[PDB]
Amino acid sequence: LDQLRQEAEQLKNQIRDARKACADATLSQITNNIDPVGRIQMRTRRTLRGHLAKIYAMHWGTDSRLLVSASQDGKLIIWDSYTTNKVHAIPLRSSWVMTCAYAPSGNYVACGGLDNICSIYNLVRVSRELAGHTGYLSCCRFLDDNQIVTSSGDTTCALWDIETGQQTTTFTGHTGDVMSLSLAPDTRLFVSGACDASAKLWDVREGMCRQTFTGHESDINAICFFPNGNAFATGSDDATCRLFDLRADQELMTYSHDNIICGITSVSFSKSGRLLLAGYDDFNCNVWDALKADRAGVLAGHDNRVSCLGVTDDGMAVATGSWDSFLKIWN
Amino acid sequence: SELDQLRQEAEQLKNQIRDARKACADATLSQITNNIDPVGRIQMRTRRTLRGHLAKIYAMHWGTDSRLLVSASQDGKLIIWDSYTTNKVHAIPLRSSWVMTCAYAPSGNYVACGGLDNICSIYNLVRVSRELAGHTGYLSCCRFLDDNQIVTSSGDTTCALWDIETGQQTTTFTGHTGDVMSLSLAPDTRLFVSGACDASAKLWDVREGMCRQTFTGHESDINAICFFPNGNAFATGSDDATCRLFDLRADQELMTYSHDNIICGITSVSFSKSGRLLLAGYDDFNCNVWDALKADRAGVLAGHDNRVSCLGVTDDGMAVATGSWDSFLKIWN
Amino acid sequence: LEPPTVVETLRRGSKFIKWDEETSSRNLVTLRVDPNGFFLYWTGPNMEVDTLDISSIRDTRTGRYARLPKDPKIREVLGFARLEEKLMTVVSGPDPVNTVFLNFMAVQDDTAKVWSEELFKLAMNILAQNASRNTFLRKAYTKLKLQVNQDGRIPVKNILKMFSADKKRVETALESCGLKFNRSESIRPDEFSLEIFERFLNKLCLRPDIDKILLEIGAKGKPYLTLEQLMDFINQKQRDPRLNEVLYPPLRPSQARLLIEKYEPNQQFLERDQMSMEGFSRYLGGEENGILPLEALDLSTDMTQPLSAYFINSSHNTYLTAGQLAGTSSVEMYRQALLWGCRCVELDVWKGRPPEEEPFITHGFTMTTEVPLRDVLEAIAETAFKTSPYPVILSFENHVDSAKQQAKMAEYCRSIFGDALLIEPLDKYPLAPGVPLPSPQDLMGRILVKNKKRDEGTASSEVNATEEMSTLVNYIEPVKFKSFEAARKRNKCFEMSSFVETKAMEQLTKSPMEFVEYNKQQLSRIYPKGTRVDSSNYMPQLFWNVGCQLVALNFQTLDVAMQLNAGVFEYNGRSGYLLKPEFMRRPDKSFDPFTEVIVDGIVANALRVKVISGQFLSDRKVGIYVEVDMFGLPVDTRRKYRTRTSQGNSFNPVWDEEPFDFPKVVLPTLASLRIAAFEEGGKFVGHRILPVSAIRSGYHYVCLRNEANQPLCLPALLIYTEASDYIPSLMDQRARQLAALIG
Amino acid sequence: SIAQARKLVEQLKMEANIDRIKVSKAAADLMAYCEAHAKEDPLLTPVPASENPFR
Amino acid sequence: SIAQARKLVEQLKMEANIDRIKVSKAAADLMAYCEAHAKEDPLL
Ligand SMILES: [Ca+2]
Repeated sequence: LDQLRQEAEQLKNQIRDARKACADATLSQITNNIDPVGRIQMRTRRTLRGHLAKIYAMHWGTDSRLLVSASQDGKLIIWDSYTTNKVHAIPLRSSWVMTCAYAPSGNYVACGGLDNICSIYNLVRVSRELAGHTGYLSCCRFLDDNQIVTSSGDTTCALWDIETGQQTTTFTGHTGDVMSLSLAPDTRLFVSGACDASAKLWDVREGMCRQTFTGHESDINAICFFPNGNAFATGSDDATCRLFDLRADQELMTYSHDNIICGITSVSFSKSGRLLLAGYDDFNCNVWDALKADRAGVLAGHDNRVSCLGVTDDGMAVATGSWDSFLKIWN
Repeated sequence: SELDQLRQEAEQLKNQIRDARKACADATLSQITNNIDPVGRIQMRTRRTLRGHLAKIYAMHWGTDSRLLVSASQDGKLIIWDSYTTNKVHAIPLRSSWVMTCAYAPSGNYVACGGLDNICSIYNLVRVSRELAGHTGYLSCCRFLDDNQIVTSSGDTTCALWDIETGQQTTTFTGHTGDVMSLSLAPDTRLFVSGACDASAKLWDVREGMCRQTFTGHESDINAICFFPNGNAFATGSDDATCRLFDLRADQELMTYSHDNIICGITSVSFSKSGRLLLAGYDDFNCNVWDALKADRAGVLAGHDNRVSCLGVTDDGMAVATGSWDSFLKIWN
Repeated sequence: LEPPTVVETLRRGSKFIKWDEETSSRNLVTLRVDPNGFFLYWTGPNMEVDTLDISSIRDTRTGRYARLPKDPKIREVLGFARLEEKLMTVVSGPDPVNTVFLNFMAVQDDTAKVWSEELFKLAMNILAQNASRNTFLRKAYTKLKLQVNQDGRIPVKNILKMFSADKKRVETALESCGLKFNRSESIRPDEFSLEIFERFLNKLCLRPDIDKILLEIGAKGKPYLTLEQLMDFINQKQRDPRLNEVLYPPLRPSQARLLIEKYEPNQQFLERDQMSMEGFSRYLGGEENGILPLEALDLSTDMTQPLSAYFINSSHNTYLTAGQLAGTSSVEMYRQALLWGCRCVELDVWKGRPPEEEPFITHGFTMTTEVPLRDVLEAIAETAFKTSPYPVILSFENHVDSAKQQAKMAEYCRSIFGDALLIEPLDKYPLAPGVPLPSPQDLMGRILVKNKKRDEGTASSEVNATEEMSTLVNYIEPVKFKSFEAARKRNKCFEMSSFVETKAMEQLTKSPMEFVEYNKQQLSRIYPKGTRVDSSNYMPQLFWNVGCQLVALNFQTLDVAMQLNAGVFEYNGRSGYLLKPEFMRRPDKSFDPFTEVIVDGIVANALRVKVISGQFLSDRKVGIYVEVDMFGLPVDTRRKYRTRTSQGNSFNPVWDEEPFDFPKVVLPTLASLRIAAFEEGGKFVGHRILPVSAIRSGYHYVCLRNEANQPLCLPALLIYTEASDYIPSLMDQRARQLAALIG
Repeated sequence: SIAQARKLVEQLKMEANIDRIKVSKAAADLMAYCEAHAKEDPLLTPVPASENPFR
Repeated sequence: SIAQARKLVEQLKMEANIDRIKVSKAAADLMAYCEAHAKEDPLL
């Protein structure tokens, strides 16, 4: 029985020494020719109000105009980020929501929460009801108008089919609560973070884990993508954003600072990739420079824990939503 | 049967020494001076009370300018006082609270320190200038020879002379058996004395770096030792409540300043400027002025609550300042 | 006995729903327990961490016993068959009357049974209540470290609020160790360690009362103590001479080397076998320098003696929460009495209404509130053997006269209690004249019924027994009291008698030497008189001298008589069964309970207690005194003692005054010392009840519990006890001896 | 516990035999992307306030 | 511990050959030092 653990240890030692031999340079050293960015000032322009309880998640429309905001009081308001007009107010039959999504087209909106089922709407009425998770729902992302991928707290991810309500591929291979997941911009292979301090990279075709990533010491609350689909930034609960590589299977940069002790909630990259944004428990949001590992600004307007943060598709605005039932659109 | 010859050669030379001592023993200081006048009633008064520390006070030292004084506390915070207008002109925090000594420069620029962390942290008049490491025991007392030399006394039975710029043990003084507790420099700044725990003070020369006159006599520790102002005598306050007075030119013990009604040990001795009064502080919260030429008490300085752990006269005799274990420091005149 | 361990599911955490009934609020928190087993912390609704002290948790109940929501909004939110198997309520409070409910519904299956069981196993530990001074000083550190603010930092209002006596010394001792010391600032929790906390505690208050201890043993000029100077401190001052020197041997130097290696930070003295002045101040609060040994606090008693040879915890009219005349009867006090260590509760049953036959429980003719009998029997069957598996004695006070309800309550007690009832006598002890009662070892986990078989208030005018309710009463059968010379001739040990206090104080003074002989075979029970309408308490030490087992006391009021009753039953595993001394359970060896001289057969003792000093005793600048009472036989009772009031000079006051001298105690195995610290002005601070037969001698730390025997965190006292063996008109003569014990 | 003990040694084996380009080349491509696409990134560059959709 | 007895008697032999100034003249020098310096002590 122990010989299996010995050959597994030798097999992962072949990952260890190949990581060491592939670590020949350092991105903290290559960027020393690059001139810094310095001061970046963002300001509140649209304060979307109208909720009653704490906001748990949000997602931007594909045309960067409408955004859905899932609050704890059983409500999915779909706003207009240009004129501040509540286009819809969707009442769900469950109080505890954790996630909400939007469509690549712009007609479907998913949700989910503690009731273990992913309610898909239509733009209103529930169209489909997706049951089959043994634990609660954490985060859900559409692929197209017919497919969704969900991440549950019973140590798995699932890939559904909307028209038939059947789980196509069930990604298992974790051993902790999958708290967040993020999708590639071309929607071919996605990532998933857990409460094991280990990100994984899954694919939607073969259903297998191709790469694994370690490094943290706590849960992983947020993952985004570099906008070309080659890197990702696992924001965690020990105040350390990182940056990884899909090719070298190695961590590249770490965004750590004293006077930042609180764990973090939601990260997001920029449209180019020079910036990074994170949301902290100390009610603030610190723009990190993605190459020189220094701050560039402070988005401090919130009065409670910044629970969700999202950047548009044309890169113009960011939108934050915290536990004080308010959303703020910075520009 | 070879070590018995070395042991008998050891003890027979002790016998040859102790016969040469009683060969010089002719009289005593009281029998010689017994027609001199007494001193009388020396009634003193607390001039200032320098509050400001937060723990016990283990050592102090007077400046050579007779105006300022340093006082090493136990929270890890030296304070340099201005004894005329009571203002704390300096307040230096440390890296280790357990501090057993301090010092002051003859120039007036370098204040040393020490304690349980084996090192002597020479400061500048503020920041750490050096960290003199190399001892393997606690650092009991350390004194300034000049602006370039310092001499320590550590609890690994060794004294040492150091170099303040390179930080190396220049000359090393070895030959004790118990922990070295106190130390004092002569006025010609060329020889000191080392009162270790095993009832024995020795006489070291700083240039040849080896002992030349070893005294015995007590039955306990030696917690204090301080020179007469001519560089010919001193006084070794001890734990069995016996202050003595030895002589350098005679290599014998002259007086024993014992008493009934007192069984508590000494924590600090000092002579005066005139060499008439042997100010000694006791471990029962009271200081008693001993008349040095008649071995009798002459004044009572009792104003402290806990034990008096450090005492020191100035270099013109205008003041005497006591510091005790109750975070207060009084200047007596 | 086992130290408190926290399993790896409580440290990692679990998700819950903290719901609430009055505010109708709800949140999804994650409960954690720190690895010392000290607190229960969860992130609040605005990121400020809340705590719950785990030594204040009275009970954690799960399943059908947990509280259900009574508001349809919260019921619609939560999901309201087996969904109520994920509920959990944790109760907490200072006293049995005033408790506060914390409601936690789990979001995952199976994380409520373990989360309730492993909190009740942690809240009912012995070594977490009799912890030393070092543990209670590392608890106040964790209370500061876990209560971070919104950023994740130890705030500076907290360290000024915990040590809230003065404010100059706190800010100065913060500035003197390299920390931040303003009024609105914060300290990062990785630069505020345990050593940077204790080096702030040492700069906080000055300790000359340990300097005197070090002067007495010989720490003259060296900054350490040797090996022999510590071994001949322990074996000379910290050794109680009453123990036999063969099976409790003195200290070898190899154990003092282990003590030096454990308690000392400096590495110079650690290799030459020496101990510094900080390694001694860390020894005086050590786990080996305890005021009581760990054999006077666990279940170590001969539990096979008959049931008439034990003091038994008892209560009288348990259902009330206030005075007897205008109170409000509740069912929760049956839980908070049987969990607290009681073993005998009273049921004042009454006759139901012609709407439907249901017996209810209330005080008769007093306009109180009425609770029903079935819920009370449900509560008694719930919280019976959760703390200690020793038999409860249900003392019915029957008042139903209709034959329907007398058969209703005979099936209530047979369907609710089930097999835990005793309906038939045992195989070894039949109900014959001349047999002894069965031991509490042989009645483990049973419930005995006390009811009639075929100035007192409403306990005199009872209702006669029927053939249906009196099938239950076999071993504890109450009769009417004739005389001791009449009860002695019957030789039936399976009866009892129930005296009111005014009628018990007429055979206490008259003939106690027959009274002690009566309490060697049969039981007794004393309830206070009906004129105490404010629910006052008589002293139980009056009737514990003559031998009375079931001395019943009001549990809702906490005066001195209830503090002694709740402190004397903490020992012997909190089981409520304390053994009698040997001359109150032997048949031949009689003695006088009012004697003034020592008795041949009982080894006397002598006790000298000197109050040195004590720390952190208040939260404002006011003086402190200390009362040292002593209860027991009426010649050992001396409550006149009191120290002088200090001036509030520091965090710790020091008292400089003569010892207290208890020169002769006639029966030491029954007496108990009471050290209670007060403020100047009558305010109470803390107290502790220590048995004299097992107290220790030397320089020790007494850790003061509060008014209802729960451990306070910061306050303590340092005392010097010296305990050693002794070296050599009747109704007024016996009623002037009890003038101190009565009040 | 045993089928998982074969699944893990399969999962590490299918991970170990992959192509691992150097961190120098990866950081070179990652650095080359940012200023090549930074001309059309409205977070770093300020906004013409007439064409700003939110002003 | 063989050379320690030689190292002891070396310092003893160095202690032996020194000068022997008498106690009466030493105490007279002490009194002559005190009587010539008792004019500048502000305590006295
Ligand atoms: Ca009653």
